[PDB]
Amino acid sequence: DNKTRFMQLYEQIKNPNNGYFSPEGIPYHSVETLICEAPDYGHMTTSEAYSYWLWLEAMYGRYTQDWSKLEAAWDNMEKYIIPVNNEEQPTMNYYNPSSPATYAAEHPYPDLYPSALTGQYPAGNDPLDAELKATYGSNETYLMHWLLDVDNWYGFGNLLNPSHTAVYVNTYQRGEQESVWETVPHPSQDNQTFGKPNEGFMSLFTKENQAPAPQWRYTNATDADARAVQAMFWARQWGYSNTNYLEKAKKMGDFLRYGMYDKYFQEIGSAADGSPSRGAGKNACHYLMAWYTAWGGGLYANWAWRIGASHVHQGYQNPVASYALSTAEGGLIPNSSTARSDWEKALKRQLELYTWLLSSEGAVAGGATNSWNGNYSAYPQNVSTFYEMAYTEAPVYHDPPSNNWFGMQVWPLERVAELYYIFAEKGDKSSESFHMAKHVIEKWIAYSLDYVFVGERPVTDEEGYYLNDAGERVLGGQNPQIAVQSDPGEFWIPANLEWSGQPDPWKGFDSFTGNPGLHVTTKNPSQDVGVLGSYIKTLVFFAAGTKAETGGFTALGNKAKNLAKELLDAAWSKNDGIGIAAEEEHEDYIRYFTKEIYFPNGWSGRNGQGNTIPGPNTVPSDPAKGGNGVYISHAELRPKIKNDPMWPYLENKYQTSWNPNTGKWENGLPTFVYHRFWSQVDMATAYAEYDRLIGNA
Ligand SMILES: OC[C@H]1O[C@@H](O[C@H]2[C@H](O)[C@@H](O)[C@H](O[C@H]3[C@H](O)[C@@H](O)[C@H](O[C@H]4[C@H](O)[C@@H](O)[C@H](O)O[C@@H]4CO)O[C@@H]3CO)O[C@@H]2CO)[C@H](O)[C@@H](O)[C@@H]1O
Ligand SMILES: OC[C@H]1O[C@@H](O[C@H]2[C@H](O)[C@@H](O)[C@H](O)O[C@@H]2CO)[C@H](O)[C@@H](O)[C@@H]1O
Ligand SMILES: [Ca+2]
Repeated sequence: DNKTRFMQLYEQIKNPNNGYFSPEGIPYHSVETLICEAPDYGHMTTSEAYSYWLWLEAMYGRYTQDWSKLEAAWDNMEKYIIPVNNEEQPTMNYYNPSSPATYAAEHPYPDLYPSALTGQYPAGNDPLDAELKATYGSNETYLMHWLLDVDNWYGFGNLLNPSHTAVYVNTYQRGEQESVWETVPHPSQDNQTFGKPNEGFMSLFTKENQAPAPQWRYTNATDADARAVQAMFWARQWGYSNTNYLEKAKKMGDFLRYGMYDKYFQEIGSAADGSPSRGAGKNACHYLMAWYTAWGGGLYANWAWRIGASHVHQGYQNPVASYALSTAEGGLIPNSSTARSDWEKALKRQLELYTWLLSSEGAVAGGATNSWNGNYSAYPQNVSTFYEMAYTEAPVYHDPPSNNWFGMQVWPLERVAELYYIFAEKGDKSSESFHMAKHVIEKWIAYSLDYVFVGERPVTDEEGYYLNDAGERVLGGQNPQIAVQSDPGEFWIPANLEWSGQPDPWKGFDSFTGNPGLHVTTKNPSQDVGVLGSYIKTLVFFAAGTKAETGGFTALGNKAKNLAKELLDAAWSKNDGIGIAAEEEHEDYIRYFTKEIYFPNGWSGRNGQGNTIPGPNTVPSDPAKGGNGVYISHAELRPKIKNDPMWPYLENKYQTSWNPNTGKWENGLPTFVYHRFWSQVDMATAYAEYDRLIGNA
């Protein structure tokens, strides 16, 4: 019974004995501590985790009409991860929207940081600051910072909220090649008690004529605040009506418009020729969710700044949130003058983006940028464009390429499927937006069905390629034949994509005739339960949408709902009492041992435990990467990780299995079972939404 399964999994997630939450009531990234993949420690947490917590409590409210849990989750989010009687953005009022920030270039290796604050390109004007002040009386940013150190494992302490154990921390600072393995974690509120004397951590990342001042700064993740809005959209659809909290979700959707702006508010398209123009009015708005917005200031401090982001990843867009923020049906139109219009344009533009990126096979390709190379380089000749933004197959990050993970298929396509259903349910079956959502989800669903297996396991070679009955690699194509073997009670879902080509230039939906030069190979079957739970919701919302549109399930809708039912049954067999549990192998945990964390020469500082970094065990940086410094490895930067209960296993596996000459694990791979918060919520909400939308059909 899928309602009972939802409630059982809910109970497991909320059970204090299972370890998903800290003593402060904050959800961790994962129950387990030794994990490194986006946060670099399992008891960090993310705005992502909070947004999933809201989604979980909204579904609990639907069944029980007990909305006190959703409100407690919102309160806890606001207390610990939205930095709004403690002033956590203490100089935001000094922000100058006519000069929002000082330009610095991004660089292709972390080696090349700190980046000079040259001001080479004057920032354009910020058209939101005045409206937001008019609406709220303050420009204090109501968005989640993306990263907390929940247990104060890094030891920085919480500068601006003394009673909290959880600390605002950040990591990524140094461009497209700085993987999770390559950062230097640092406090968001840096008064220079840690880092380099009289400088803090700032001088790893930016250079000025003079030592940096103490400063605070935050960065959101736009997909997380949008998911929070998506959860509140659903809560209201399911009966929630407390205006005190709905107004907070509106305010978050209002400030989330900062993720619609070019990084330095340069006019969209203006640097196609390598020479940007400072934006004016709303002409630096691209009406998409770019990777972040960030804001910061001094800690006699009298200055503050904001940046949008120029790089857009399709997997961050949330059309349900955009619908929620632009329509009376959605109920969360923000109070600022132009917020409704902005989100209305954004919803349409997001659907155009997905159509533009729809590959020949059916997966959606990466995204687009207004700042080629992160320094407003001229666009390569013949690069495909979308509203004068240049196609990028790997938005923002190249290590690993950010659209190679299949999780960035199910996460956005789940929302496109939701919107398809939402449009059809109210009787919109003919708008251009409906037609784009419908086309994208139909094609994607049909794509995905070739690569997801239940009760059987696909045949693959050692590099992860699916094989056909002749033992040939399945390299995309429309009608792949994949050899299978029996695997009762198991499921297999891709983890990886390999891209080639580009979409045709976008000239509007009326001109769209496919992307026959854009191809993808799907590979690396996995048992990722989080990707699975997102996929099952995608199947269920798509199926429900075909019924709301046509009056019954289509042939493809039937396939989708039937596969969802079987996947939910197979996954339930893997519940271990803490969560849906599957082994996973980690090739990449060799990077717990690699000397690849860059520090500039001459830079020495104090970490949060008082330990000197980088310390003595350095090697020089790669000259080919243009730096002038050194590398250390993970546990040299983070010596506490050697005390983890799983560290001996991992270290012994490295010393007995890793072959440096071949670059391969030859006596077993590092193998883990993780209970990630977001993954367990994706699963739980899949049981619930199958119950709601398919029921006994
Ligand atoms: O020049 C003005 C101003 O710049 C400040 O430096 C900025 C950088 O310009 C900016 O690129 C950098 O952005 C980081 C961000 O801080 C990280 O939080 C973010 O991490 C992402 C992560 O990549 C995702 O995997 C995860 O999902 O979400 C987080 C949140 O989005 O990565 C981006 C880069 O990709 O942030 C700096 C601010 O901290 C200077 O510090 C300042 O002095 C200048 O005045
Ligand atoms: O950065 C995207 C997303 O990654 C999640 O970790 C993924 C990882 O990127 C993928 O390589 C591995 O195979 O699967 C894990 C678990 O799904 C991470 O948990 C998210 O926080 C993060 O947003
Ligand atoms: Ca790298």
